Amino acid sequence: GQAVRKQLWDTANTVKEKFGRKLYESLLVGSLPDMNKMLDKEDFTMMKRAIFATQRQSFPPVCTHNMLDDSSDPILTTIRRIGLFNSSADRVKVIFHPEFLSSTSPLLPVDYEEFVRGCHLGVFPSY
Amino acid sequence: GQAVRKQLWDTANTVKEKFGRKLYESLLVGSLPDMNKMLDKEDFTMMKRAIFATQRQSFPPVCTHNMLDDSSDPILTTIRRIGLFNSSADRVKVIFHPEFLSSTSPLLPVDYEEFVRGCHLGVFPSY
Amino acid sequence: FDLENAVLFEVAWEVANKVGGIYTVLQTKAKVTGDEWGDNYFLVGPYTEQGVRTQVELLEAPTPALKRTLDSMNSKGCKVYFGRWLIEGGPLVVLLDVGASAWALERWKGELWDTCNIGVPWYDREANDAVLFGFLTTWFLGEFLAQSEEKPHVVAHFHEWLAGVGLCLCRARRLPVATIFTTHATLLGRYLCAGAVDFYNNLENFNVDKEAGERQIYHRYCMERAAAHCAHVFTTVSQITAIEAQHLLKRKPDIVTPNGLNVKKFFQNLHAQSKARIQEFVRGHFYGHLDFNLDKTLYFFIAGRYEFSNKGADVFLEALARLNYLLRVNGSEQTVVAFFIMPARTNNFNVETLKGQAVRKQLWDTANTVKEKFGRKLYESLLVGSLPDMNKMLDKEDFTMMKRAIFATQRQSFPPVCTHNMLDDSSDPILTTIRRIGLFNSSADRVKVIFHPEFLSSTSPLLPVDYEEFVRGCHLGVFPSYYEPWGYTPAECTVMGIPSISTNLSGFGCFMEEHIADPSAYGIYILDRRFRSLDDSCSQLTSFLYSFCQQSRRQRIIQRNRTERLSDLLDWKYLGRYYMSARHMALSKAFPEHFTYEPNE
Amino acid sequence: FDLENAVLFEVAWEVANKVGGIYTVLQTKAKVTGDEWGDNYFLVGPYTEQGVRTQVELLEAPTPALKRTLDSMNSKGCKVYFGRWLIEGGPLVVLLDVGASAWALERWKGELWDTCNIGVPWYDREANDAVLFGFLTTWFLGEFLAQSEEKPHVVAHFHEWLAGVGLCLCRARRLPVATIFTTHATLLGRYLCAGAVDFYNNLENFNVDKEAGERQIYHRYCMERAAAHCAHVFTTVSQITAIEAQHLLKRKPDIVTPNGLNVKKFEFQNLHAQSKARIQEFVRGHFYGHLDFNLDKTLYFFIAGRYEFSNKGADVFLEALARLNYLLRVNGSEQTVVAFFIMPARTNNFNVETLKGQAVRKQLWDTANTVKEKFGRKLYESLLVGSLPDMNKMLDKEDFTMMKRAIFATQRQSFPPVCTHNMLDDSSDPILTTIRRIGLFNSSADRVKVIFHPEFLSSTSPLLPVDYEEFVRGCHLGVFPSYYEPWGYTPAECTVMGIPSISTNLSGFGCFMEEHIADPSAYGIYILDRRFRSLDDSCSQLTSFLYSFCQQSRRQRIIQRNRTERLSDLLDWKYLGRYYMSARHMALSKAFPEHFTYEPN
Amino acid sequence: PMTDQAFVTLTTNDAYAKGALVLGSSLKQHRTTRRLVVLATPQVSDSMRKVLETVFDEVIMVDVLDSGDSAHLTLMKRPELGVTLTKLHCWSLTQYSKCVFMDADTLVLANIDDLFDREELSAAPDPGWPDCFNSGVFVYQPSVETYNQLLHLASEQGSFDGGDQGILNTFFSSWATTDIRKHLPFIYNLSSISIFSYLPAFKVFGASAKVVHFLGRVKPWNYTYDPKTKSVKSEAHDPNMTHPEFLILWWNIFTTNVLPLLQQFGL
Repeated sequence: GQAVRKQLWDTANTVKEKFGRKLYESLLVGSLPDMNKMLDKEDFTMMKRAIFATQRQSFPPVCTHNMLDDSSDPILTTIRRIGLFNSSADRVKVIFHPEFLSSTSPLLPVDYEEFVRGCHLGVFPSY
Repeated sequence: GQAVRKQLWDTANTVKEKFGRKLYESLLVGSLPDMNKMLDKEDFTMMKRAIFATQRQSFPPVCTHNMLDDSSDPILTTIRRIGLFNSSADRVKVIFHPEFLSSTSPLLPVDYEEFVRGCHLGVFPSY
Repeated sequence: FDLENAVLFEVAWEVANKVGGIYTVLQTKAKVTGDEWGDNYFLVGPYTEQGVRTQVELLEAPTPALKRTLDSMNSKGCKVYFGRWLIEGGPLVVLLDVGASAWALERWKGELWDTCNIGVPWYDREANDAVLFGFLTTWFLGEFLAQSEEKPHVVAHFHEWLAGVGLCLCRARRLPVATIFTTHATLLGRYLCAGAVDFYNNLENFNVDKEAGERQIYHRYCMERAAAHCAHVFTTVSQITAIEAQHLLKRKPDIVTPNGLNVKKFFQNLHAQSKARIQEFVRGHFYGHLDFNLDKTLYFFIAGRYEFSNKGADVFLEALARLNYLLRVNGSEQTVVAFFIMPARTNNFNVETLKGQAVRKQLWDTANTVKEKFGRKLYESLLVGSLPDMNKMLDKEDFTMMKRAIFATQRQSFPPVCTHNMLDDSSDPILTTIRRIGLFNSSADRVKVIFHPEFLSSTSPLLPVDYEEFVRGCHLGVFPSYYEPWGYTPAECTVMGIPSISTNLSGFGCFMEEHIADPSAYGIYILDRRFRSLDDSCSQLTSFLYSFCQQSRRQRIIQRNRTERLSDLLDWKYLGRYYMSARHMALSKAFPEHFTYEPNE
Repeated sequence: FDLENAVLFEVAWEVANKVGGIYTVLQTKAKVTGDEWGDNYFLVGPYTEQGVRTQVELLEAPTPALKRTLDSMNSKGCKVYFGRWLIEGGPLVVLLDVGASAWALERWKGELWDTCNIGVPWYDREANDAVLFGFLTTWFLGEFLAQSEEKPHVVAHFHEWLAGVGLCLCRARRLPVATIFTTHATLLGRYLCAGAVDFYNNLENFNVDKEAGERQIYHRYCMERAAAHCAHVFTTVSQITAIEAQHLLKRKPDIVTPNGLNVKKFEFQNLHAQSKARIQEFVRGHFYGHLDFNLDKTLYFFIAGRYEFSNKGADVFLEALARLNYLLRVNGSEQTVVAFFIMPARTNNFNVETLKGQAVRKQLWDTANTVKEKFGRKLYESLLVGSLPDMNKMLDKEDFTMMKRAIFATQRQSFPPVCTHNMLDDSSDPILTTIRRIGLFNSSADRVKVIFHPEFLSSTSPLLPVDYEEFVRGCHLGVFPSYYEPWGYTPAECTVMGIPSISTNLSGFGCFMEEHIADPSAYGIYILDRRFRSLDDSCSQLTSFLYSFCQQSRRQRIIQRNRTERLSDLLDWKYLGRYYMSARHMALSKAFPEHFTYEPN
Repeated sequence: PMTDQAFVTLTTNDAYAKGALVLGSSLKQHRTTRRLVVLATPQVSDSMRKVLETVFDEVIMVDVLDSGDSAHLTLMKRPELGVTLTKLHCWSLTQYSKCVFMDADTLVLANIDDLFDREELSAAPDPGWPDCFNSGVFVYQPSVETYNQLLHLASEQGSFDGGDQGILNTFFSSWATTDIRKHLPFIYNLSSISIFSYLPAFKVFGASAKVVHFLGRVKPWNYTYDPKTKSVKSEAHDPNMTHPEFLILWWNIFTTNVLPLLQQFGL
């Protein structure tokens, strides 16, 4: 999933740069950009691959790291039981990240401090 | 002239970045960008102003520097006599830079060696 | 050059499915061949569900001729799909399905026996599937010619033994097709090089029929030899492959068509940034044993699959030990760091390696925080007009952070040779050799070996560096391979500024020798394993490595820049000419009368 | 409350051309009025070539009825254009040209005299232009009604004095369109304030006719008063403007419609800090060598808008600053007040001293960063070896000299300049004269430092290249002790941003805030009661406000800022949309009530 | 509505204020869409500067004796060029993207908003040396840079004629050869000396005159007008009076549309 996000971003950058050049050339001539002529045939093949990449039928995962024992995990067992499988219909999607968040990790590069700062609310109910 | 080039490049960057985001967002949903909708009304105004800046009917100057003594200048007198006034019709455009090319200078901020490397040919009909 | 009514059909097993390196070749050949053959460029290939889903767009036939052809085949109990491969140049791909035609495999095998007397055993999947592919490709070509009433002239460039069945059948059906076969690597060559003690010199001595039979790969051999004999033009990837082909496949390559690489890999700024990142990794890995000067330090690397014999990593490892001895005995400030980036069974980053990178992080963080604080205090002091009191600028608060940082650095144990803890350590050829050679990264050693068992990737926690970026940092790349048909890895290096030592047994090396009279000046050193003994070759490598080491900064810069100019020789633009010749020669060999089908050479 | 067939035509001189603040109102009113009137929202405004290209995309008529109207107008020697303004809400705009004055002299003007017994002098451009505009608008709407199926409800909203000629004619020609006339300012009011000694209290006493005549502005006044009398519903921007209208125009406003702004201006507490940093950098630069003031304790107060000494009550602010200086001096405070007067004047480029000071700040920063970087490298290298930093030796001789030059460049010299740009007339500048008299000369002893920037702050400018909005966000407080401001566009912007802003009873925004907020002070908008106090007592009141702000706790000030961010909703078009909708409904009710009658809100 | 573009003019005294009043009036009569911004030296009386305040949109004040003025240092180098340095302040008017400068001894005969079509320093070929541009009427574009360069030239090399024409011709030498679009038709800046010196052309191309420029020592305001006869004081041959309409059309415009404005403000 993170790799496809990378691919989509990379495709965006390649097409964006090409648009940049063509727009800059067109603006220099003194003509407003001709939409539908900006994108070259290669750019369509690049983007068509990207759109093909961003296709899934399986509902998005509820746990970023694979569990040693998925059945055992109390959090994961409940995520199933409660009826949160992160379906398209669900308005609440649960992402259980088992590893202590670290800067080094490819997914969510933020350190615990920065991830805490990003979140809107911190729900910590404690017995 | 150099400033307008800068403005057009900056504008192209701003529009490029906005296209970048909109393309990335469009790709993330799984659809090839709808080209007409990519550019917002806000940019159409920025780009329209940019193409308004480009508009000129006056031929680009034959020198790059305002000369303290203009009329005397042998090069300029000859350029006028020869008829190379950088007219639209002319295939030969003469640009006289009366200062040693320097890193400090705003235009062509390349030192002599780098400028020499860029040119296709060097004509030195020394007497 | 009269290709108006010629149709190019580059039958291949890797047309959509990335089985191997051949895949990169096709994906890169497609752009240039695209211009030459226009929309007549078709890449017949095997059908993979994953392939069509991600890389193949589905479109309708551009010319009606094929619509009938695809329809007839689709209606006859077979599945064929036409689409645009979404790779650069948008080459139209007809993907035959080798699962859907399973029903007729027994029929196809029967025909093969009568036609080419090449049985394929029941067990082998790679060939059984190839026979299906070959028969289906022959069928496609036959159907195309039949349904297209104005009959064109078709040139079918089969690119491996897997597509070889097609050429055999096509020639026998006597379809009006100019057929080119290509052996990207001789089948027997891979088995013989590892299996036999002296594969290269005994090439003449080896009896192919005997040898292949012994390895139970005979059917696969027979098909590859049959295709070569049958093919109107037989081509090979490299001159070294040609030598193998003459003595093993038994038909001399008509043309040598090198597997060039599209130069979209493409500078000094990038080199510097990459070297800095590499330097930071080194700083981290050595964890307080950083007694060497890093500015003088040189990085050498070997990449590819983890083949000890094939990539001749033993030569590099022995030669590093000799370089160590020479550097230590002579006066050396310069220290060599050799990075063996070869895939292995890694479990996780070794404790020391991970910890080492963390201390680099800590020292960087501590230094940055103190630096920032000093900067602010300096700026404030300068604003007042008072020259900074150096002693006062660092607070007691800083001297605690820095003291902790210095306390972290202290280590006793020499930095590890391998970055990842291996699942199996004893067996690992690289590690065994490192131990034998004596390179334990001891303080005294001038050559320090860092074996990275995982292909360098952005994902990796220690080093989020892509192979490309790491390559751009290292000073030299050493690839003393024994059996590389075309070193893809050395070619990539050369396209990047990096000077690369290659062998006279590698495709890239032999190709460079053939194309440049004085190889050394341009940064590609050609270690001669072909006529030299193993030990003498090692000594030759040591000499090369030492020569590179004993090179002043400015001279090294020249070497690397000369390497960048050798990029054009590898690029498909130039290198496309060799295949274009092969097609034109194929067109000339068969149906000679028609059009302008005559060979210049 | 349903407008079945009503068509809204907001007629104004600033519909596409940014002459004045009215233009911002329309550009901002357009979105909300867009929703209420749908596609029946038409803006009638002057054609400007530059305006049309940058802001307007030309369009074709939505309505066949409209097409007829456009064609008829085009036919009879008028060059009306129709298009979509690219501002939010995409309103349809009919931009008629005032350059098509084919018969305006002695035909249109002639007609006006017969109809309204009013004449326009040859010399006045604005009045002459307005007669052209007014006659054309009256013609357009009259023609539209005639050519289309008769819409009993069409609502024409005239938004300024010079659009009011149209309203006079429309009602006089007995056309059924409902007319709303809105005076964003009183024409006579602007001249009478400043021009007379005591405009505000003597409002009732003034013989408007005499005063108007005396100023050779009589024609303009007559037009404004005529429009007011003519409109069925008369609106005014503020309650203070209403009081002026009651006496000057001799007509009470039927409804008072406050101007509004967008809420699109903006944790998002970065901006106060980021902007303050940018501001703080300028201060450091400007005051180099006199930097004994605590730069975290320093508070920045600003007055902006156009340049009017009396109207924006810059004199009151300056006098109050002198009193604040005395208070801060007598009772020792770490806090220092820096007052920025960002009022545009005609001046030369940045003063030598100011530019040099900024350059010295740049040099000091550059020196600090370079020395910081070198410390960074040496510290990092020292830590990596595993040794103490040794701070004494970390800085090299080379940096010691660079810093020595830096400390020399920051020589105290003379007291820092009061004005960033040297004024064309420094001697007579109303601000500079007062600053000198009051005694604020940026002396080392003074706790109040005045920096007058006579150019509108812009990104292009070399020194403080900060856009007005960003500068406003950085300042702690904004002081706008306005005397005549009909509506405070400047104070309004500040409050929407969350900057606490002094306003006055005499300012329209001030009066509005008093009416809508029970305690002005608590929500961070201070009200000065300049209407019911003498000038000196008002100054003393401002000093009290300024001093209170200065003596606010850091935490208290933070709270105050956050409170202001709630007051944005009072000025948002969503809420203020109610007042104009009321005016429009009242218009329909006043004349021809039978079709649509709505009871008062 | 064209707030971006202006006709500029320079009044150095009350005498040249009457000229400016007539020019301004003539631009209004021919229905310019563009703002008429005068420039007045301190020398123009307060009472006159109210009349100039009525007719002309912005009487921007330029004084080269004030030490705050941008040209003051230059004036100390070139004390003979006070008038010229004042005129050159036309380039300081950066509130406008393009302007037409017109000397106060010009009179407009038809709408010339098409002058705004032309680019920087498009001026009529000067009578006499036809390689210099009569700086009476020149389209031009305001700029601080251009202005500073002009002041530099004024200090460094001054002017050949010790006047605006010289300082402008040296700086914009390109006009003579570079482009013909920069040449304005003589009818846009018709010096009367042309009607006198070369009457035959005027007879043929004079009808089309768009701007008349009153050259020679005796300016239009100096003449005596008897409205009863509608005839100017007739001297011996004066260039202006070669055409008894161009000057008559000055005097009429004055009498009709200025004496009213003048009397109101106390002249």
